[PDB]
Amino acid sequence: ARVTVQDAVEKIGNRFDLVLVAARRARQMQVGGKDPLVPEENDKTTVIALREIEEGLINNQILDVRERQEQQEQEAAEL
Amino acid sequence: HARSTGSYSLVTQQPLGGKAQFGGQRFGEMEVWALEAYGAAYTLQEMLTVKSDDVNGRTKMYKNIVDGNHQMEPGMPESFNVLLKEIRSLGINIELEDE
Amino acid sequence: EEFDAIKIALASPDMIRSWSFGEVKKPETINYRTFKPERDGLFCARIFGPVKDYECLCGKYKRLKHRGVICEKCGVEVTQTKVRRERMGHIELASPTAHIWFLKSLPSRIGLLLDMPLRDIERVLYFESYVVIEGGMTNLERQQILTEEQYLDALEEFGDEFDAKMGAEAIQALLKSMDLEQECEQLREELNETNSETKRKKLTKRIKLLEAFVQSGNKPEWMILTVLPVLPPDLRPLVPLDGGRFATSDLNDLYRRVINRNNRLKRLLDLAAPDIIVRNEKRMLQEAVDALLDNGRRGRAITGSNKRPLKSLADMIKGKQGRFRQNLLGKRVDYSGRSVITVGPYLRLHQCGLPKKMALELFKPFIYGKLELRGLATTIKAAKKMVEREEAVVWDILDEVIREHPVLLNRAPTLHRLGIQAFEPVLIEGKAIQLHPLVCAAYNADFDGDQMAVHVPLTLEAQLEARALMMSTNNILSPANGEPIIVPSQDVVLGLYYMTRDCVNAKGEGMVLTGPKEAERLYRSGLASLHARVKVRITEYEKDANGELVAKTSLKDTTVGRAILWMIVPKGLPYSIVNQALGKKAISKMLNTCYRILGLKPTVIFADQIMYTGFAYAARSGASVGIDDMVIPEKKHEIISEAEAEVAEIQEQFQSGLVTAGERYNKVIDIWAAANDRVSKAMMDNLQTETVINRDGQEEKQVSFNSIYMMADSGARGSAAQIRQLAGMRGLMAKPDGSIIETPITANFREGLNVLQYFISTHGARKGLADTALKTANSGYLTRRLVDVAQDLVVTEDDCGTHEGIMMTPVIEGGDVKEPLRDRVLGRVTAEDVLKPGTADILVPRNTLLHEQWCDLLEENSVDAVKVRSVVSCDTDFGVCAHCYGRDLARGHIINKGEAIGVIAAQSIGEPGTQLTMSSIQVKNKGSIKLSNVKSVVNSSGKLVITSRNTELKLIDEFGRTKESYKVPYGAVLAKGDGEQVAGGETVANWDPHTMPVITEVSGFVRFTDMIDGQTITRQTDELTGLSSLVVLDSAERTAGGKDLRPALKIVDAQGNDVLIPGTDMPAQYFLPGKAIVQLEDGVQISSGDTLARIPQGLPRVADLFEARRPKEPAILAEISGIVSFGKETKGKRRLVITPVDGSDPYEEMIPKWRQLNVFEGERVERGDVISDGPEAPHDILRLRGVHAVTRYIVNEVQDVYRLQGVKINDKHIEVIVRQMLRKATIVNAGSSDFLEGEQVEYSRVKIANRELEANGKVGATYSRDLLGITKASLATESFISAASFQETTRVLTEAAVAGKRDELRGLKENVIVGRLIPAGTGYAYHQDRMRRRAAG
DNA sequence: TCGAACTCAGACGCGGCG
DNA sequence: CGCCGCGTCTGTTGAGCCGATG
RNA sequence: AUCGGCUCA
Ligand SMILES: [Mg+2]
Ligand SMILES: [Zn+2]
Ligand SMILES: [Zn+2]
Repeated sequence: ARVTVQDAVEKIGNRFDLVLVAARRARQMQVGGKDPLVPEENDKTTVIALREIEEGLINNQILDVRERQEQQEQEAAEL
Repeated sequence: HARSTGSYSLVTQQPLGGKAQFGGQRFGEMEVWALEAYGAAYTLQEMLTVKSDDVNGRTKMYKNIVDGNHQMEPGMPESFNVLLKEIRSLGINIELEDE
Repeated sequence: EEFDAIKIALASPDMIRSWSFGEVKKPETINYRTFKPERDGLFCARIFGPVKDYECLCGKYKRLKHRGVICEKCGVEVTQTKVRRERMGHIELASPTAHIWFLKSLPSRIGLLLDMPLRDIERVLYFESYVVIEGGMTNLERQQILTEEQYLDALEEFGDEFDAKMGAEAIQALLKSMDLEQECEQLREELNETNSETKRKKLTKRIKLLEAFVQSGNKPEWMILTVLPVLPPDLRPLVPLDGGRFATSDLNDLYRRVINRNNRLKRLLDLAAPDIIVRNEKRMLQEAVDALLDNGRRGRAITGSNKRPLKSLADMIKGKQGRFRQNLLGKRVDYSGRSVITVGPYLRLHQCGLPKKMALELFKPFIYGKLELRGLATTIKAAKKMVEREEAVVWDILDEVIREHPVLLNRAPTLHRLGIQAFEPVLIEGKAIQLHPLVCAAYNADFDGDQMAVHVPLTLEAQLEARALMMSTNNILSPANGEPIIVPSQDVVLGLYYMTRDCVNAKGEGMVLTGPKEAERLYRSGLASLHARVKVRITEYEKDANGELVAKTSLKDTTVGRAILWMIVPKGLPYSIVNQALGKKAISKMLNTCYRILGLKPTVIFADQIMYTGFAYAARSGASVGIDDMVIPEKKHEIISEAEAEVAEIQEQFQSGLVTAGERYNKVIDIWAAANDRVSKAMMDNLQTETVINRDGQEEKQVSFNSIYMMADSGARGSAAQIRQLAGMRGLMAKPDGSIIETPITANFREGLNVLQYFISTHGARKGLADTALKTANSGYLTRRLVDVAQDLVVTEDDCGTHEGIMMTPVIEGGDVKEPLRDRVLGRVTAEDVLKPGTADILVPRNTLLHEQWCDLLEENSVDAVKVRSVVSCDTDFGVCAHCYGRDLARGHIINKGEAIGVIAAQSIGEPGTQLTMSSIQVKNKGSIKLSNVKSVVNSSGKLVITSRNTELKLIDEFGRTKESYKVPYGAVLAKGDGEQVAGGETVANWDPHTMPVITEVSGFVRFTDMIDGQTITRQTDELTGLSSLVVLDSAERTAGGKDLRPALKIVDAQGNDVLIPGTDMPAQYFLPGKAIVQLEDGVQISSGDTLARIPQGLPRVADLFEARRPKEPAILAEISGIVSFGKETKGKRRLVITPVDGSDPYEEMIPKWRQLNVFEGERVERGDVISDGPEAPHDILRLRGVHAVTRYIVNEVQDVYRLQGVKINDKHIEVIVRQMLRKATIVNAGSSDFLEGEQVEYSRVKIANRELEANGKVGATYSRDLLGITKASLATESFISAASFQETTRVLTEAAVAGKRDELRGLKENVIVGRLIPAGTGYAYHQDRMRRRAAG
């Protein structure tokens, strides 16, 4: 997705919802401190989010499920 | 010519203009139509508040940029409330309802 | 802090005191010697605030310990100094004054309320007369103005039973005295009586205003002021100069004048000075105030020192310099720069260049962050100095930061949305912004001194938007019409055209190769020529299978150049793409075909490779132009000599008087034009194919290699006309008036030209130059009005669920093909099922997106009219749906909800405006003659003549689609029969281009009854022949004795009864109109097909259609069908007794008969049929025909003006603008709202779908429909910020202030003002989530 | 408060008078 | 109803430079 | 800050 962002569009559906999803993922990598999935190859967080979306790993419901799991398990392990 | 941060006006709090006094370029309404046709909506929110008029916004934006976090806290372009006071000085009760 | 809506009212004196912080009394500003604010002056620190943070004035308390402690000895609160911007003040006037806006604006809003005329109110307020408030004596009445003289007589005659006084106090008394209930109810009850238009309109306006005051909550007496407010200091600073001078806004001056007048009038009022002093002082106070409000309105503007008017308050909001346009819709911006552009061809089309130091100044804080993170600099100052000294680690970091970080390039003016794009930097050294070649056609940029601006996106969302929406490789189809926008321009095409061509002799003739690679080796080693015909072996791939490739090989017969090209075509294209000499049309087809088959990414790679190889193989040939190339034809002396001989002979014949004046002129220009044409043809027969070269034998001729001819043939630059300028005669030239001068230019640009030939070229040259510089004004103005009307509309809902729309048919009419069906149906969605001439073949579930395959299938059959779903009919309120609109032209699929549609349409319709201001009916092709709804009759000779305007001649092919269409007048002669195959080149219709016949389709006697000459007619016997008929005089010459009697022949039988129209009992006797002079006299019949009587005979167009402007020749239409009649005659103009078959007649007014009519006194018509002739007013069409009539009228006319000059825009962009004109309706019946007030139509359709549901049977109202120009439908809208933002700010703001409206924040401008997220595009989802939360609590 | 201003022009709506 | 005359209100977008005045 | 004048695409 360095040059053309054609595949991810079909992979989600809009030129717009792609922007919000990719921005949210790149935020999670920017400050939240999570680790990426696809290898870096010396590339910024934004293109990394786009590659993850294109390959088929970070959808929307996947984000929701994953954050729900981490929240519940850390809260339960707090005690 | 090129600018990243400099002077600011007095009555309306947005950057000066022309190379002689180290000002920023102009983003006339034609460019605003161009940027609405595309569908980009965050970009001109950025160009309307935190690079021009929103004071708290611009200081905190510079803080975040130099700090490594790329985000944005917007407010209200304060030349708008300049307009509010110019209208309600005529004897017209312009004033904006609350939530 | 957050809010939802904004609200206007009127401000009452308690409110004014509630805002303020302390009265202002004396007009001193500051001591000019000690720079301190005077106490109780226009800058006092007691009233407004401190001057420095947390310090008082005298200087006792300081800086945090005394927070809020109002110091006692100087009296200034100890808080920040960002309070000079917020606190207000007030002056208490000695006597009331009158607000201008509510007096001198159009209809005055005071004179309308009291109802007395304006002049009276001025003459009272100018201190000229008195007025009576209330007289207990009933002989006088309220409001009757009284001059001082009769005021005396009144004073002594009664004296005390009356109240009379002068000035603003009187108007307060009257404005207090009256109620708002009883007048409302009286006018309401007594309105219903007599529906005179004046009375109806006036009473509606009066009722509306009174009801507005009652309902809103205001009170009228607040219109005239008694406490002024004062705006804070920092909103009107006083800036120092170099040398003790002070520059201040005019507001301080305007305030000083009022302060002084107020103080002095108070003084004179305390001591009870004699009356005239008080009168003059009060009038001068009035003038000072209402010059402060807005300067040049009441009298003449009060100028400053420099003979220039002052700057009021009301002109710090208007104009091109006010707030709304200069400072609130377009900001200044930082993080930006600008410079001069220049080319670089080593790039790839998602890149651009940046000079080192521009990029080192824009990306500064990112650099600070990276340095501090790496640990090279501990603090910020270390980073400042390390960056300024420019140590190499800074260059390494800077190269790190800009990677993967797009910037935005812009060029002003930005006419359309391709004006700013998002590129990806590459650092270079120098001072100019390099830029790709292929993307200069979109910007409209040339490299001769243009300039370009650079912005950066800061945040993390905006960066993804600059990558996924507006990058350079994502938009390669223009949204006006899906034609690609990266055509290879002017130099690459000449390389592609010089590679792929063939010479007849070169070398390596006829030897065989094994692939493209050995062709490259041979051309490069110098054993073969770049173009010398050969046969090679190639391997080409087709993917005709189920989506996967298959390979086939063969020996093809081609040159060496084409076999070099075949190395870059990308494995999906047939080889016949390359076997030709590649003018730029072939290159554009090449790219388009790649896009169709293989998708996007191969198209980008392939386009870039074409650019590279074109450049490389165009420099390698060397292609210069020299004075030997302009080749003069040899046969040029003879042609001009012959033409001059001919003109000399015509001049001789004239001087002998044989021929007239104008005939000589016309014949001379014709002969000169013919000489021009054959000189040009001789030239081009010498250039194109004259290289004669020999190989393996005798001689052959091939197309040439003349540098001018290659630059003009392939399509790089130039054309045939301009080569003609350079070699042949350069034509005839026109003088400024517009005429054509007689003796033409004769020399060209190679032979050089004379003196006065040059002095004549200058005329046309300056006319062109002067026009090019004075279009742009009103072009830009028109674009602005369109964008401002179509602003709001966005695509909201998915499927509107409406039923049928409009119908599409070809418009090849007049001549041959103008628009097929294909280009008027690609993209739409079918409004129903279209049957097929092979029936039981239904094609839709009532609606399918008609993409290419379906238009092709529909082409293979023979249908010629479809019905499509148009955005003028969609029902969804506040937007449209996603099917009515259809295909998204740029993307290539169905449109996805959330786009902005108004702005795209307005930009793409107002952008080409820069190029813009610059007998017999013959069958032409064989085919059947078809006439439908036609009345005709076989003539006396045996052929056809028409008695119905309704049908016109349709020439139909063997399949059914109409080949051609012609309009033919009434009763003309035809040379064929209906429903037969007719040969082409045939005069199928004939008539004298002046003569209109009055034929009798019926058969019988014609005898003179009802006409007695000198009364309706006169006897004018043709002295040349002897036979004539009683001449129907024109209305002017026909006398008043028979003026009221229609000149009427009686088409009779042998018995005497009126001849009935065949098949019906309607008598048919010709009540002949004027100029219908019959030829055949009494006792003489007129049978079928015999002539009784012969009746001889730029940019503002576009900017005037879209304005709903009215022309001045209204072609009256037929209001109701059926027979017609006439009535009383020529009282200025005649009357028109319409004659409904079973309805009522008396509808009639004057008639323009001064032009030739159509209908006779006794004819049966259908509604909407012309009467007189001329253009039309669109309001009439909308009244009498529906909404589809007006849409089709507008679209075809505007499309005509555009299409005359080879500019094609799609058709949707005309329809949406019209759909933003018809959104206001007026009510005729009633039931919940008023009688005839204008009303947003969406609300009427919301009501009717509510109350006339099960709740009530029939009380929901009936509504007509209304049409408005764009400059007037923009102003009369719901929201008062979307209408006060561009034009008429004071009028709109005042009529909103009186009635107490409230804005609602729904459009797109309304949100770019206050700084929120647009409700369109990315900012959509969240923006409707806000609305969902507005509803659950 | 005397001192100019001039031939922009095209369109629209209102106040008088028939 | 129908002339006929009167005072408001509009007229491209970014930049570069130097006198004048307060 | 306003005004006048020249110039660029
Ligand atoms: Mg240019
Ligand atoms: Zn103090
Ligand atoms: Zn619809």
